[PDB]
Amino acid sequence: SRSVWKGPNIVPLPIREAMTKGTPIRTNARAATILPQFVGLKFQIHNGKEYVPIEISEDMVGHKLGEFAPTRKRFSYTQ
Amino acid sequence: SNNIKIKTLDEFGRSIAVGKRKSSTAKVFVVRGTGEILVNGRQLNDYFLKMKDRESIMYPLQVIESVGKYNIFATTSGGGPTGQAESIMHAIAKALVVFNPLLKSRLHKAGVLTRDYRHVERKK
Amino acid sequence: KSLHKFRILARSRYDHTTDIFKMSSDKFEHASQNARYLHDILQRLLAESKDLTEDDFSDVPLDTRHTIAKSLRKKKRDYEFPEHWKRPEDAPKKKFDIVDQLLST
Amino acid sequence: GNFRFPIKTKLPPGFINARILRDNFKRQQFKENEILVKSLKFIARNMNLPTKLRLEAQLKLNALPNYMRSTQIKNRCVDSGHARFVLSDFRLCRYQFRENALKGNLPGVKKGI
Amino acid sequence: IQALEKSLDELAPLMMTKTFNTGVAKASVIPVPLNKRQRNRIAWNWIVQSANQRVSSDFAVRLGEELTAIAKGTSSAFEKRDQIHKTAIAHRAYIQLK
Amino acid sequence: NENLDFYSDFILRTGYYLGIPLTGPKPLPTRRERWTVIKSPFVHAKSKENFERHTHKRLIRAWDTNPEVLQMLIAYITKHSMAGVGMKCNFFQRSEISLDLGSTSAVGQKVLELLDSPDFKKHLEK
Amino acid sequence: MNVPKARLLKVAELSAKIFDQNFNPSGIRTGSKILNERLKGPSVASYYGNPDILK
Amino acid sequence: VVHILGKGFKGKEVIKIALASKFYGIGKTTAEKICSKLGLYPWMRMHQLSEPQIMSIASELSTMTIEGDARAIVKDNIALKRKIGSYSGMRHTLHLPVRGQHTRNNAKTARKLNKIDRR
Amino acid sequence: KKKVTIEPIKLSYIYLNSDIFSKYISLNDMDKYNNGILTNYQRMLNNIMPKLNDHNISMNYINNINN
Amino acid sequence: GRLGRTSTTNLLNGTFNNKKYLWSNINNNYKLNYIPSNHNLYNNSNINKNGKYNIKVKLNFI
RNA sequence: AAACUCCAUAUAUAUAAUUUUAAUUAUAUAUAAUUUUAUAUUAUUUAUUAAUAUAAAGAAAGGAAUUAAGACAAAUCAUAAUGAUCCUUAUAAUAUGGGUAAUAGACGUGCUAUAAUAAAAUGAUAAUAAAAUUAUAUAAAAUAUAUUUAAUUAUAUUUAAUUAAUAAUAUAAAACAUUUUAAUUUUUAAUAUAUUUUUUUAUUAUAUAUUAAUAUGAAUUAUAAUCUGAAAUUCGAUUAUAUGAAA
Ligand SMILES: [K+]
Ligand SMILES: [K+]
Ligand SMILES: [K+]
Ligand SMILES: [K+]
Ligand SMILES: [K+]
Ligand SMILES: [K+]
Ligand SMILES: [Mg+2]
Ligand SMILES: [Mg+2]
Ligand SMILES: [Mg+2]
Ligand SMILES: [Mg+2]
Ligand SMILES: [Mg+2]
Ligand SMILES: [Mg+2]
Ligand SMILES: [Mg+2]
Ligand SMILES: [Mg+2]
Ligand SMILES: [Mg+2]
Ligand SMILES: [Mg+2]
Ligand SMILES: [Mg+2]
Ligand SMILES: [Mg+2]
Ligand SMILES: [Mg+2]
Repeated sequence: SRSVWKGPNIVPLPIREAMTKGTPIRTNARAATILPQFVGLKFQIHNGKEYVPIEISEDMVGHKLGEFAPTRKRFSYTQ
Repeated sequence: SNNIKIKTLDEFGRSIAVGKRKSSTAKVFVVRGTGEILVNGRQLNDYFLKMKDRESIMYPLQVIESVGKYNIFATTSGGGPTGQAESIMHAIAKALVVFNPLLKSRLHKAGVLTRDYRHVERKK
Repeated sequence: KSLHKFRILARSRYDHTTDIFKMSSDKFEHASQNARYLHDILQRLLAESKDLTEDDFSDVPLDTRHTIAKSLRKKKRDYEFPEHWKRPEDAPKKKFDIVDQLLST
Repeated sequence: GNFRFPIKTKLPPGFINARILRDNFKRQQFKENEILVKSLKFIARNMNLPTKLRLEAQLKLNALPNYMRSTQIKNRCVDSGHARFVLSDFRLCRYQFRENALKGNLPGVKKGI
Repeated sequence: IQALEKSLDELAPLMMTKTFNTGVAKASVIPVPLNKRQRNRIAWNWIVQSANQRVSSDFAVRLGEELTAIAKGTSSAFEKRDQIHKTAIAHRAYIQLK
Repeated sequence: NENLDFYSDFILRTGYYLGIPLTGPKPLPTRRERWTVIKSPFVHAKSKENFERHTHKRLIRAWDTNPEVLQMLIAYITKHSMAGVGMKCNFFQRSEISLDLGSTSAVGQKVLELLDSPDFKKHLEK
Repeated sequence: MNVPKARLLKVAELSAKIFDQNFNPSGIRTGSKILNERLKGPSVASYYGNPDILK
Repeated sequence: VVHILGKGFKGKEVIKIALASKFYGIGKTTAEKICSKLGLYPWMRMHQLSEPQIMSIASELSTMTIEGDARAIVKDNIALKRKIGSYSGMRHTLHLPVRGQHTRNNAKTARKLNKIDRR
Repeated sequence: KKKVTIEPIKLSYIYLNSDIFSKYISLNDMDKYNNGILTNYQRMLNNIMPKLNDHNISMNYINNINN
Repeated sequence: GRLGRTSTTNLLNGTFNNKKYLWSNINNNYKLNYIPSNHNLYNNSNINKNGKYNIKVKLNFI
């Protein structure tokens, strides 16, 4: 849990183009902190193999992009 | 020739001996007195809370039946209460031989003139 | 009064028990540079301690808490043999040796 | 003609392997950029500065290449390159330490009690 | 202290039968003599078990009460001793004596 | 210890002729370093070998000597030093309270440069 | 403990000035630690030895 | 038996300890503040309380977030995790550890308690 | 970054230093033990030194010390 | 080593002890705390058509 | 091979201007034991002897290292190194992210616990250690916040001394004393009572449930804050409030 006094984990992202054009933002920065500006924008977040499409809501601010792109498949046994 | 010189009382009538047990060491000053004991400047009951430790210190004086005939000023460092109490015991026995060398055999027979060699052994 | 102000301003660098004021510096790359730096600080501290026109810090008592902490980390053998226990009459008395007495003449 | 790393670096004088080369490159670039990283970290962590300058420094820190990261330096055996159980007193792995120790190569090392 | 030693000397069994796995056939129950250190262990364990049935929260109090009752004649561990001696008297012929 | 003691004895002889009162060599506590290794190269972490290194220490003190003579001692014993012996020298110079002519960090400079760069000045604008 | 805090703060400030120390009475995080840490670059960059060996 | 807000207490129970034991959301520190506010001495027991004092405890307890209200806050925070599709929300739904614990072994308690409608 | 001197010391036999002896065999005597140890090669490695009596030499040394 | 399976041949000739330490108060010393002082042991390996082979020589100087 | 040896232990000498102090120490050298002596008894191959006891002398009671051979063609080509064979725009090299942390069952090894011969608090002229560590550092005291008089614990601020027998990590802990402790009506309270008064006795009230989980236990989980780092989402550590499973 990053200390609040340090601020957000800001990463270089192309937000201006996604706000003037509406294009999805494809990114591997799973550590990135979802800033309040991101709300409404569409992100494609790498999960190690694919890019998961996700739109950001107001209940996602503060969390990190990686939290919404699971990297493992649900476990199953050959019962 | 030999390297042993007769031990004698010092200028103040005190017999000084050193004793060791485990990691503890004790330097005692034995003089003729009335049974007063000081451990590191503190009363015996203050420094040693366990009565068994106090009894160990008294045992050498009990063997020669001279518990009320000497004043002991014991200084000890290292280890814990048991090591220090028995290191003082060993040192008093070694210091009492100067006052009467004829009692060494009785002290040896009681086992107070033998240095205990047991120490913490690194497991092998 | 100036000695008291000097000791108050030194803080942890003064040990009341020993009366020693010790300060070290390795900030610079050359020892000569560091020697001057400590010298300059000493002159500055002495000037402030000797300028009692505004404040003398006489109300402020000397704080020794730093020294107390250091003392607790060391062992203190501050006990001496009681003087009223000494028995000078039990000390061995030098014996008369004619040979040594005769070999000296 | 085609160096594998963005900046030209001199080779270590002894045993060489790909992992040693990668670790050595990171070590050299950490030294070249150590002051830069400390200066940006200062600006980003100094609460007396405005938040905008603090966030700008944090962004610049996130954009530095991985070969400038102190936490990516890993001590490896200078004789074999193995990166597990490396004694820092000799910069050798346990096995190479034992072999060198028994050959009399370590200045004051002898067999224990 | 004299009361404790008298109680330990009266409660401890003099002998105890032990099973020896001698031979492929059934083991033999032969009476064996006990030394004083072994006798005190048997009697002390009986005392502790009897003491731990008392109401006091403090073991010292329960032990004190148990020792007081034993010094006054009343103890349930004397039955154990009689049953160990009965078995030994039965197997007296099983003894080897060489 | 062997070279250490021999070299220490030589220093005492050098000082005597130089007129330097010397004390020692006082033996200081020996430091012991220990390393435990597994004898096998791959597995078998149940058999472990022990290794150790002992640092032997000696202290020689100099008294009532002028600085120039003390430097001659250090120079001579340096010229004729033995293998595997290290030497640390603490010099004590008593001085007057007030002397005549006496006896900025890299990071700070870069911070000022960075805070003047356009990527930072563009924000500091008030 | 009975010494007024104002008096003890005046001593702390003056002492810090004489000894060229940073006086931060409020306690705000200033990053001074970062500015004082030692540079480990030279030691880290020599791990594998001197590269300018005769070959 | 002393009844405060439905909860039953044995007479000998110490008030500050009993309150932090039977009431959800009240711990040791919170229980001590309630007793200090009502003038109950540190080690007062339930049987000593009078009816006016039992009503005062219920009043102070009714102005706090405890029992259903406190439990609802936890159930709603867990539901929000599932609604946003966070990794943690899925763990709660799958009855798996949500705090990084390994699952190759152990993880038995998370299998019994981790759920969106957490008790 | 210090003055350096090199002192080569010549040994006239290869069996006076264990290190030199091992290197010679390993690097120069391969044609003698690559098809098994030649019966002549082994014989040479057994007549290098006369079989000195260690006991009398040891006792001669101890007598000199006593003298 | 291999000089298709590794083979080891051992040649042993002479003394591997020192009697100066038994008949006299002189005491032996262990080099590196595991090697006797009289004994000097060294190993050298090389590569042939088959591969690596080691030459292990041990001399006892008294 | 044993041993000789080195270590430990006991003692002696040397060194330290006894403020780098632990001289009750440090570390170089040497000495000492594989103990010795007599005495009675019991056996013997009875002798110039063993097993015992007894008195006497002594500090004397413990360890180490290494290998001689051979077997498992036992482990390792992943510490590094070699032959053969295979890849050579890829089976080599670099970057970003992910994984190695998945989870039905099973197994090994640990930790914590299931309460009264045992757990929890408190103990400042500070009960009592050893062995280590600090230039790719160890961090004192003080102040601020959590937070309350203070202490305690955690973090921040600041960075004293020491690169070390000097200063720091670091006032060892258990022990011991006092207080408290569910199950337990074995308690607590109200009156009265006492030559048990930190307590006794008497009369009332103090629960019901209950083979059971408490003021035992601390898994699980919510929320907030902190630490390291460029970065803590998968996937780290710490603190506070709340949660309080199995046993
Ligand atoms: K509660
Ligand atoms: K996991
Ligand atoms: K398991
Ligand atoms: K990973
Ligand atoms: K318990
Ligand atoms: K995380
Ligand atoms: Mg400083
Ligand atoms: Mg402290
Ligand atoms: Mg210290
Ligand atoms: Mg690392
Ligand atoms: Mg002293
Ligand atoms: Mg793994
Ligand atoms: Mg507990
Ligand atoms: Mg103390
Ligand atoms: Mg502090
Ligand atoms: Mg204490
Ligand atoms: Mg305690
Ligand atoms: Mg609890
Ligand atoms: Mg249950």
